[PDB]
Amino acid sequence: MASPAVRKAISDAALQYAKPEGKIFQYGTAGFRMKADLLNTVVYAVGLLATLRSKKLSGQWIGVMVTASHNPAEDNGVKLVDPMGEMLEAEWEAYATKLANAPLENIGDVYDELVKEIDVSMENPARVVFARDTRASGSRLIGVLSAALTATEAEFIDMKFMTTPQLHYVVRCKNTLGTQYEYGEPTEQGYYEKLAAAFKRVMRGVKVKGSLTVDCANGVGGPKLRELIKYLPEDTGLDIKIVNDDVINPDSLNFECGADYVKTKQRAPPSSKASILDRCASLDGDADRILYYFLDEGNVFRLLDGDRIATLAASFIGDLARSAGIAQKLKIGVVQTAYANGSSTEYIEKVLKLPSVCTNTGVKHLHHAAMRFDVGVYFEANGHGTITFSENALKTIKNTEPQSPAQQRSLECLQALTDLINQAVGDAISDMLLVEAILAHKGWTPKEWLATYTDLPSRLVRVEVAERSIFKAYDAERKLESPPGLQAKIDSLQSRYNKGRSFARASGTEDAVRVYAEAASRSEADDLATRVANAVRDAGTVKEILQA
Ligand SMILES: [Mg+2]
Repeated sequence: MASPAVRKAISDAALQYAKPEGKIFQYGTAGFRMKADLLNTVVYAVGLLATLRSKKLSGQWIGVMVTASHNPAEDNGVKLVDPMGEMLEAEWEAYATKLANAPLENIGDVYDELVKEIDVSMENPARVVFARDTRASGSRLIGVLSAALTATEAEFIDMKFMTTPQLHYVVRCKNTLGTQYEYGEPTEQGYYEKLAAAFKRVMRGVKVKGSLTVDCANGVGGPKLRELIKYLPEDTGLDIKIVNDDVINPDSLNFECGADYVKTKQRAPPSSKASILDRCASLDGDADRILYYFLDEGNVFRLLDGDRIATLAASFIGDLARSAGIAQKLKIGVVQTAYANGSSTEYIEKVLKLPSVCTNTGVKHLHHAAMRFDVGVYFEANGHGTITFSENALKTIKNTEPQSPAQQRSLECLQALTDLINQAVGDAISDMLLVEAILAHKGWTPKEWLATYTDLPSRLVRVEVAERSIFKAYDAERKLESPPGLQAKIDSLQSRYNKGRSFARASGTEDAVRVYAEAASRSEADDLATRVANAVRDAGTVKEILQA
């Protein structure tokens, strides 16, 4: 219910900036994200929101990450991170949005509106940690953020340049020190030591073969990976070659590299100098996504995307849980979207003998569902993912008495994985260490990993429609309620093709629907995708009103 000097300082500091034309803002997944010259007042609003989130939650540290991830050099973005390093509570997105869309002259009053609607205790100082990627606009935007935090009399720490996962790491640590489940030392240094020490344990008595060439998107992941390498152990046989670390030139960020580029264009970066069979990976620009790839013997680009990594991780955890003797005690499952290749799902259920849960798209539904297992593996094709360990999981690992040196070795190994794998957020660097460790333990070349199952040919298409809003989905977005008859037709179309599977869903932003289709052969997959694409387009063109 306070205060006068704060209201004044808020509206005064706001008067430094101006709202772009008639821009309407929305805090989506990953927050606000757009052209960097539209972003001053938006980041201001988030500085203000952050103050309120911290105070509502007893002065716990709340994080802000300034990044636009995959996006080109001239975008930026801003998102809040909650106390345990988790993504901002779904219902607080709407507050961010209310603040962003306010006229500036009124922003001090909308702040008051919120301290009353949210019911915040003003005893506590707000505490916020922030960091940014390598973008040119970062410095200016950090100044905007800092003017907001100052007007609110928050305590803040500028953690400088970090990957997104490092900023989730810090937040969680700061809020867990003194606790029973201390996540680590809340510094970049502590992040490195924790990864190093865990990698070391997982790697006991085994060796990585051949080098790893890591495309770092010319992003913050590049210098952080290099810094991490200084902390890693010596006789693991890890040999990381860093490429695309041109962080000094903002124009280079995500320019024809790394992860998003490789995944969506399904080819290596054009600048790549890797040879035949060289094991490779691409990080995205804020290093929360990764994928693997290689040129095979005949010189063909071979992608190993998020789903590939998911089945790799699930195979490894499954084998370890069994030999640790806890596989019957613990619920272990893979969480996927409907975008997952059918062959990947088949491998999990038939060969790994583990549940798969199809859930709605968006890390939120994926994480929430992975937390229903004791050991929940989720990746998206795009390279975002992690493994979640429940308290039960940690406890039964920590407490079970082993009946053999193999059983003990597996339990130790499993314990280490728990500290290696980022629990707050999908972490490209952590995931990298994971994949390398697993390949070492299995003795697998990239080609043996690819050979594990064969993807059904698939095709994704973007279908423009009149109104995105008439396409209403359910059952992990695999079925349409609306418009009438479309599902019946999708059902019939997929039946005509060997192992034929297709589904269409709205994008949620555009006036477009996405069609996914897969089948036994290329021509089938393409034809099915086109047929569903035409039906979608047909049901999505304005009906047309008759006369007399
Ligand atoms: Mg990212």
